[PDB]
Amino acid sequence: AAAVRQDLAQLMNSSGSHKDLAGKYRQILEKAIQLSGAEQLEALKAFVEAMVNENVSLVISRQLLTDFCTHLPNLPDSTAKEIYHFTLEKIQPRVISFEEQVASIRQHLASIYEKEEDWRNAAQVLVGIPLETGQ
Amino acid sequence: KKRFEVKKWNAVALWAWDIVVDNCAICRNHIMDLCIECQANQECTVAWGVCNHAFHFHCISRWLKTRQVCPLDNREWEFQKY
Amino acid sequence: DTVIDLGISFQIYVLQAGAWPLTQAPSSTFAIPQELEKSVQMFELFYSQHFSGRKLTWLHYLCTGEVKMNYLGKPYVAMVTTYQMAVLLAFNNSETVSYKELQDSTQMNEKELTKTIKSLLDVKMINHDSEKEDIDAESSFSLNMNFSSKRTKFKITT
Ligand SMILES: [Zn+2]
Ligand SMILES: [Zn+2]
Ligand SMILES: [Zn+2]
Repeated sequence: AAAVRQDLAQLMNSSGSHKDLAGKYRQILEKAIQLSGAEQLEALKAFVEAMVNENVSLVISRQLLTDFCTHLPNLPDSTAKEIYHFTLEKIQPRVISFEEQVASIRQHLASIYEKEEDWRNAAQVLVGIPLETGQ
Repeated sequence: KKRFEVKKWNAVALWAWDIVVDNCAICRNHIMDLCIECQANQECTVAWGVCNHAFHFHCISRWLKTRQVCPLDNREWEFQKY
Repeated sequence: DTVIDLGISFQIYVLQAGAWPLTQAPSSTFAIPQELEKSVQMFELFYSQHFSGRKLTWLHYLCTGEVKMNYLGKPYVAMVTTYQMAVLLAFNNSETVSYKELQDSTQMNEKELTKTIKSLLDVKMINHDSEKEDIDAESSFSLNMNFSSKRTKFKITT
């Protein structure tokens, strides 16, 4: 009965001072990815919005961020492009912290753009990776 | 707001040109090319100055036999790095 | 046009890469602390808007800063390098941390991390209960707040 909203609110409102038992129900949550169509897209947008948030410490957000990035190519490309763009825009405020993440995301997005015979978009996406002006 | 906050941060950073050298000003070819002279008729390398301008070694050799100044900044040329 | 609150009193020394002997010779992968990321982003934007065609390489081993303790008995303010500040910031989760947590948070190299740990032990900021601080898997460091400072500056520089 819409308990997902209550769980999400409790999780972000949680202090999480322990952090030692988070692994169990984060691995449980990891396999809970397939939510059919638009529900999956909304859930992934909410997840990345909650993990982009400033209050989350930069010790576990990066690891699950790369794990979600590697889980992303399993999705169909049509929605994969949209979620890649959305997470690129959401990580845009904090790029210097997430450099591996943006690099991998842009590489995957450029690949899927190239497989669509769209060279301009793929080249522009690959350009956005900071290779000299990067930390 | 936190338990152990940060007040001040004295940062130190180094700035550098995004593209230092990409073409010899004399031959107009790329600095990794054959200086246009070795290209038409043949080791080609870079020769920097005290201004760090990085022309082709052969191109700056040909330029120096007529003019004593750097092509770009028009100052007295002194060799540095090779 | 939009209000910018860095949360940090920011002062920087931007130096020529070619002129200065300093360089990013070490392969340190030091992860930036999250509190002062806004400062570096704002200054990178300012430098891009001001000087075109340049890039910035922050020397994370030469920048220092002040961390203030005010609710732990008001023990004045400490001044430490960013390497010595990332570990203190990671100590915010709890009084005792492991080497794995520091490795995952600061993302520093083994040599730099061990140097920071040794310098902290010289300060006696953190300590080990036993003599197991050697190369192992536990590395159970802990706080030593009972050994409060005597001066206020506590300006370590060597
Ligand atoms: Zn030339
Ligand atoms: Zn030549
Ligand atoms: Zn010159």
